[PDB]
Amino acid sequence: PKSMQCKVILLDGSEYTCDVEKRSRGQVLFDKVCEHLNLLEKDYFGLTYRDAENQKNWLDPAKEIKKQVRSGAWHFSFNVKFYPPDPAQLSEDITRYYLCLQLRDDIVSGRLPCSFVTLALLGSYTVQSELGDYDPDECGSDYISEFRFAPNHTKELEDKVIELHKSHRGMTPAEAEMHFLENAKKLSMYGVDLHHAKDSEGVEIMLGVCASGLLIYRDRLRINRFAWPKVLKISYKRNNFYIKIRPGEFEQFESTIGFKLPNHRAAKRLWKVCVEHHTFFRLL
Ligand SMILES: CN(C)c1ccc(CNn2cnnc2)cc1
Repeated sequence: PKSMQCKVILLDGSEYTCDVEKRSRGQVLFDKVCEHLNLLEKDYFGLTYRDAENQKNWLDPAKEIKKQVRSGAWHFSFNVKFYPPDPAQLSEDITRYYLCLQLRDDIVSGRLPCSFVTLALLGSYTVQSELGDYDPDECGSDYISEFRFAPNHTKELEDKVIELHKSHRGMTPAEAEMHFLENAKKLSMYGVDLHHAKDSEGVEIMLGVCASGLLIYRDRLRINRFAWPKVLKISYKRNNFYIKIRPGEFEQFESTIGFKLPNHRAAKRLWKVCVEHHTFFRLL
């Protein structure tokens, strides 16, 4: 029984290595990673890989790993797939912990834009969780933390993290992680998966996929949003992605809205994430 070596980047940046049988479905690897992580609330998470065109793709747990990674390395990342809109309702602290690690990388990467004060507050909870109570011994007026907090670090931001960290004395890790999540969940790009597209006129937009629905980001002014209940069918054809919007009250006809994606693979990818997010949110 021939086995392939898998390397998984975990959310703390460490590498987990394991072997699966070469005809294994994605679920087999995912189960091994989740057992390694002592993660029970596995439904929110998934594995990604980097494809032939080097995009991020979700590893389909129901399909053979080899028919997905195809010519590529058996190298994966462990990620949040479905961002819980209310993380306080998760059953385990360890689930909230992994969601915090993902969100830290969402922030440092610039996928999750954040004001100065929110960056500092999120940072202060992370430090409280990781090091415990503020210690002046490990921080002079020139202190710079080992923690990555933001896409661009400043001395100002480091100072503000420390000032807020002082206020959290006696906060336990689970408590600080819950406060981190209570702030993060409110950010306008929380759990929003952004896809580059063009509208039916060739104008560059972004489509955002999230719990509440599909978002369009035309230009600063005019952000369209389609709550999942308003979406009856999602489809793709060639480089095009279509959503069938439910008929408004007293309207005779459903309405179809069309987008141009960079290529066929990008249209299929957007279709699949939309279908998955509609099902997820429908079972909330
Ligand atoms: C019906 N719900 C609760 C549901 C949703 C997604 C999955 C797949 N989970 N997974 C495995 N590998 N990546 C993601 C399982 C169940």
